[PDB]
Parts: sequence; C-alpha cells; structure tokens
Amino acid sequence: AVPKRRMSRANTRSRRAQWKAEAPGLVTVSVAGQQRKVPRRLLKAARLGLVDLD
Amino acid sequence: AKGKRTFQPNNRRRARVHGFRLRMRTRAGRAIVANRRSKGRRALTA
Amino acid sequence: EFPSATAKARYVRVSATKARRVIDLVRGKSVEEALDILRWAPQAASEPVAKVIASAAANAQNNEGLDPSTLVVATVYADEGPTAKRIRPRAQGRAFRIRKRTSHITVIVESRPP
Amino acid sequence: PKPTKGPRLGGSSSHQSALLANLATSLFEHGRIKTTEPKARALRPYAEKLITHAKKGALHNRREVMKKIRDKDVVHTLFAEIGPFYADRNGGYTRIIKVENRKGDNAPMAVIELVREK
RNA sequence: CGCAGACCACGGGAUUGAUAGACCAGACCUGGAAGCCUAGUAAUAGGUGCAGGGAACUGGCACUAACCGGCCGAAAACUUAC
RNA sequence: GGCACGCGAGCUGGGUUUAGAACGUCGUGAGACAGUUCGGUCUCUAUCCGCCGCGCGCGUCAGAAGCUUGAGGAAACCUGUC
RNA sequence: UCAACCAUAGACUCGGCGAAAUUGCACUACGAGUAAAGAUGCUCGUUACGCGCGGCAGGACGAAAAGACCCCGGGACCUUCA
RNA sequence: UGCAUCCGGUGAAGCCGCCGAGUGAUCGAGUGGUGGAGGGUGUGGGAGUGAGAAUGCAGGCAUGAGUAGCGAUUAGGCAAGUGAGAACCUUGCCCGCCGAAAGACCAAGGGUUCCUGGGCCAGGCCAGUCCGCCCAGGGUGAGUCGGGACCUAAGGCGAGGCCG
RNA sequence: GGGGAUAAGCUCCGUGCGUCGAGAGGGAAACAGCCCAGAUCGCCGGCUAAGGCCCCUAAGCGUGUGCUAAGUGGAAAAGGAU
RNA sequence: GGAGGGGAGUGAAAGAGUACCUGAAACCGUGCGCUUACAAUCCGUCAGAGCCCUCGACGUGUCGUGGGGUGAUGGCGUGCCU
Repeated sequence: AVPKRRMSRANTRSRRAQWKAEAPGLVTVSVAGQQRKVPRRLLKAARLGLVDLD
Repeated sequence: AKGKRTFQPNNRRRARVHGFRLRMRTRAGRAIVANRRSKGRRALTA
Repeated sequence: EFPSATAKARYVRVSATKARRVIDLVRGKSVEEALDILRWAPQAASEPVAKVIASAAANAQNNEGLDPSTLVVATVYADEGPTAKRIRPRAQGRAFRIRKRTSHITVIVESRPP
Repeated sequence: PKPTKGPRLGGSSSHQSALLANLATSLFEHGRIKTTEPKARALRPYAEKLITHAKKGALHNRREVMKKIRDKDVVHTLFAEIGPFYADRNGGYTRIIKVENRKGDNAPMAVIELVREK
C-alpha cells in the first residue's frame, strides 16, 4: 500500500530514535606487560595470542 | 519467448536506405541536406 | 572555557545518520575509551570517526602541548555534505534516483582536569 | 550426531555434509582452523566421533571413517598419531575459541583447536 | 543452554557445577555387518554373532566450554491525632 | 433478517457488462435486442486509526525479591436414544 | 471430508549500499446523534500511561488512472433509395 | 529614467537582527553583526510593475525509510600470500556445476574492450589490494584465407528514348 | 393552490412576506434558511430581547393556590378500560 | 594508507583555499532555559499559576504605568482556494 499523509516531525524523530546502538561491555587485558580494553567474549583468545590488537 | 526488438543492426542496409547517395538521388532528399547543412549540423547523413 | 582543540573531516563517504548512530555513544566519553569502543564497534562508520578523534588528540598534543589523558570528546557533530545523483533504472521503463551521500564530521576535545 | 534443529548450514544436507567433511579434513591436516561460529558448533561432535573411531582402531572403524572424508593421508594421520595420542583422555578432544568478527558481514568467527595437554 | 522462542522476552546453570556437548552403559528403531573360515562351477548361502551401526529418551563421568569481569542500582520535607 | 442486498488493499470470476463468432427477429445497410449460444489479463512493499500478541522506559515519596486479594473483562453454556 | 509434518527462496535478527509511488495539516480513540442526508477532527457521554517491533487487512468514501456504463457539446470513421 | 540636491572604502546595497512607528499595503535619514561599491530624497515620465493554488515549469531537500530490495532454479570451503585494510584478489589441496554446452571456431554488429606497467575519492547494486573501470605505452604482418581487381539472378540507377 | 396517494428534505406558480445567498454574534445539546438582532475600532463599564436560573452552565433546590404517580415530563394512531 | 584537517605562512581579510565574490529559505544537526509519560489536541486564541532572562527605582533582597521566552490549567473555536 501507500501512505496517505506526511508523517510529522514528532513521530518521525521519535521512532527514528529507536534505531540506535549499544556499546560492548569492555574489560581490561594484561597484554604482555601493558593493558588494553577488549570485550569479555574474546578475553581468552586475547590471552592466548589470536586477537589482532591495533 | 520472442523478445526480438525493432533494431537488428546492419550497415549496408543503413546506407542503401538512409544514405547520402539516396538522399541526393532525388529532389526532396537534397532539401533534407539543405536544412541540416544550414542548421549547424555535423553528421548530415550516416 | 577550557583549552580545546579542533579536528574535521570533509567529503566522507558515510551517510550522516549512520555516523550519528555511533557518535551518540561517545558524546562525553574520554578519548582513550572512545577509541577503544570504536575499535570494538560492529559498525562500518567507526573507522573514520576513529581517525578524526585520534587526529584531534594528536593536534592537541603536538600543536598546543596538552596532556593526552586530561582530554574528553566534548563536542561532536556530523552533518550532511554534498550529494551525487545516479539515475538507477527500474521496471516498466521507469528510472529512479539514487542519491549517494557524504558527510562532514567535526570534533572538538577539551582538556579537562578533574 | 544431533541433527541441526532448523535449516541447514550452506543450503542443503548435501552441502552441509560435504562441508563438515572438508573441515574435518582441514582440521586433522593442520590443527587449527578459523571459521564462522555455528560451523564450529556443528563440527565439534562430528570430529570427536571420527577421533573415537580412530582410537578404537580396526579395519572396520577405519572403513567407517573412510566412507566420509575421502582422504587417505588424513586417515593415516589419525590412526597413526592422533588416535593413540588421545587414548586416555576420555571425551573432549576439541576446543573452541571465539575471535574478532568478520568485516564483510559482522559474522562471528571462531578458532577450533585440538588440545595437546596429555 | 531449553520440549521457551520472529528478535527481545521467559526458564535454568555459571567450577561451592551435571546446563550443554563428548565418553561409558541402558532403552528403542533397523535386522544378522566387515574380515576370516566352510559348501558351491557361479550367482550366492551358512558359522563366528541379538552381530554391527546409530539422532533427540535415561543414569553415571567434570575430559572440552560455562572465563582471572564490566555496568546500573538506596530516603525534600510538612501539619493535626498520637 | 440487518451490517455498501456485511466482507474482492481477503480468494474466486461461473454469471452480467469491452473487443471475436454464430442462430432467431427487426432494419434495404452499416448494425441493434431487460433474446440466446462457446471463449475472454482481477494491480499495490500497510503511513494512521482499529485488532491479536510481545518488548523498552517511567511511575505507584527510599531501592529491591517473593506470595497474592479482586474491582472489572473475557471463554464455556448444545442435545439425543434405550 | 480435514487437515498434519518435513526441506529449500523469501519473510524475521545482525553488518554494508540503499530507492519508490503517495503526501493541506497533526501528540490522528469508540459509541448514540447532528450535518451537503455513510464524521479520527462538531455536540453529549464512555474508554485510554509514553515510545516501539512481528502480523492481519474492517475504515481512512485507501493509492493508480481529469470514468471506459449513462447524458451534453465537438470530432472521427462506416452506411444508405439523405 | 529627466531635472535639483544628499550620504558613500572615515564602509552603500544585500542579508541576520534588536528597538520602535504607521488606520492598512508597509516603514525606519534608528541603531548592532556580516559584507565589500553604488545608492536616497522631491517632482514628473514609462512599466516585462506585486503569486498561494493552473493534475503549473526549472533546481534543491524532506515524509515513506535507514524499510523493500541487492537480478534465479550450480554450492562453496581451509592454509599460506602481498596488502594500511581481505567472505570475494593470487597460488595449493579439497568440493560441486554444464558437458549437442554454461565447451572450441566463423559471419553480422560493436570499436581498443586485447597485453604490459601503474592506479584505486567516480563506476560495479556491499567492501575491494580487483575489474570489460582510469591513465600512459605497446599490439593486429596474407600470391594460396573471407571479399575487390572475374561473372551474373531478384532488384536498382539508367545515355539516348517515350510519356507528362 | 395545481400534479402526486390531498406522500416526499418531491416538483411547479403566486406574495412592498421573510431570511440564506452575499450576514457575523446569542438561543435552539451539535445544526446555511427557525426565534432575537443587522458587527466603525478599543474598555478587566451599565441596562435589556429570544431564551433560561438543582450541578455540569453565570442566574431562583424563588412566592401562592391546585393537578400529575405515569419517570408522564423527555414521539405516536383506530380503539379499549370502574 | 590516502582523502581531509590542525598549527606556521602568504595576503588588507583565508567569516577569499583552486568544492573558492556575497552566501537567504526549505532542509540537517550540537549546546543553554522552560515544558512534556492519567491523557482525546484544524494544533490555535482570551484569562493565567509557576520558573528563567532583562531595564529601572530602591536596598543586605525588592516591586514596577514594565517588556520579552516557555507556558500548567479553564472557557471559545468545523483547514485554504475554485
């Protein structure tokens, strides 16, 4: 089908504000004497030397 | 399944039909040149 | 009125909305933390923003001699730049208009002691 | 092993089975492989069962392995080294390790290893 | 991870552990494996032998993974009656 | 019996009502018949209200976890033979 | 009758590129009624926490096409002892 | 624009304004910011002389929407590689598809698309170190091949000519 | 007054009759033509019309004498009934 | 990585950077103040609480021949043109 009206500013921006993003929950790692912040999902793989840390 | 469009190109045909010689072969087809030759054209006839 | 440093990025190939989707995370986050968030973000607009933020921090360090850990991402905004048109074709002899968008991106980092 | 609960892994049971066999081949050939996650989740059990056949070594176990993987170098590898090497470890030969996602489609990725601790 | 489920939600567990997968055993489905031996001209049949194989059901086993962790989240007072 | 003789952005398309064709009757003729006869494209990604379900947020004068009362609403309500 | 189960392409979730027709407005309920005689917008009452997601398709006399049936005006083409 | 006078790089117009005015169309020779060269006043003259609507024209930008789709019924994968950056680019081993075709050779047609080197802000329905994309350079060799210089059909043009 | 069924928000005529058209404001629950009244602009002044004075809604659950028992008031006929 | 940018410079001015005189509106966003999650809104108008900014007369903060932005709540109120 097809809309019928020019859906307003309020409604538009309101719903548009649901299309957002969340940030992964970060955690320290003692990468060879120094520290970097990495998700928890990848913690073991970092401590074992696979994660490409730039 | 017949999607045969109108323009199956050829060139000998193009020139024996829409060509210079066959424009100049008559009277009406010269005047077709006299407008194009005056209007400002570049490719009077293929 | 704390000492600031500025950084821009112009004629970038990411639509501004898909930039703002990320920037909402880091308005107010510290520099280091934002850089990391953006390293580990699943969005394809995180890398330009990363480059801009580290650029501003670097300009603050070199050109205005500031400590890199007293910093925050104070003000950020992405805006719409030019727009290029492409007549992409479609059925029944119709032709619709893609608009390839771009975006400018602007960062201003203060230097805030606690 | 426990079948896929939903739709399959590359577009059919055929392609699924072929894919699992190629990946077990590569695994036993190298020791690590990096692949998207549900493939690993689907490839722990398959591979552990092939390994168990290797442990309980025999003509019959060997043929019932060769009727999947199609690579004699890799079956020789199993029955020569990987079989006895995992004698006493009763169960649990593989390991999964998640890693950085993939650029093209954000898809998960995981490195599946064989353990080496006994 | 689930017999909960469009995603999210819901339910359980999270080394002070049997949640899942594997492994051992069992139940059930199929129906008498391969190899060797024998009889046969050969097709093939018989023995070893409820054999072997195998997915969800069940009991056990900590062998692999459940991590050496991040984030949210708590008190203006005021009057009568007491 | 009603609700666009309920309901085609839900389905059909036999009829009726496009172009083809034929019979009867009228018309000199083109052609016509609330006469007949065989055939004949049914387009749309649901913006809003509405409705069935499901979430996020905030609230109920501190923050939280369990057990629940019941205003008010819904579902069910059929019948027979020896 | 009388429908049930399975697999693939979609549909749903995630990452990327990214249009469309349509559009007077807008923080757009229901009823009985009134009215250019079928009311989201008026009256009088009843109900409803803000914002979203999947899905259905009753209405918005929904979108499309300055009606193709009818009538008027102008043309066109066809006919005939005009 | 005719005529007379006034302001103007010691900052006109135009634009954003604030403060104010007129019964109204409107006004500020009242002042700030921006900005950089012409304007105002009174009287007369002349008008392409005032737009909110023409299913109006041209350009730009929104809602729908960060939604539908991303072009078949063959199916992709692992290691290594250079690279800033790899689901797709190069190689290795697998795997799978067509196999009177989805294979090899010509005609029409198109016109450098071919090779090498370099390149990736545009394009490819994503990205791309890749490409029929971009740039430069290079490259097509005929006594016997398909045509002409050899011949003619359909048909064409048509000296003279006949008709008009 | 005609036509009509002495039906139509029907149709057709008359009318120094009206209003709407071109006419706001008040009352009529909302309501172009009904009743009142014909808007030069302002005032945080007063008196009145139509209509109305229990609350919603500003003004009287006003005074006096009688009826109503039907929620008449706040639709209705032929006819029936101490 | 490069695009692009920040300093240093040129220049009278880089609010003249080869996307370049001026540089409007629609449109797109960032900050600051008020307001908004028990409510039925042609989106306004009349009254107006409360808070925030400002000018002025004064006095330790304070009303005013004030002015401006928002504006809870109440009444009234049926888009523009043809």
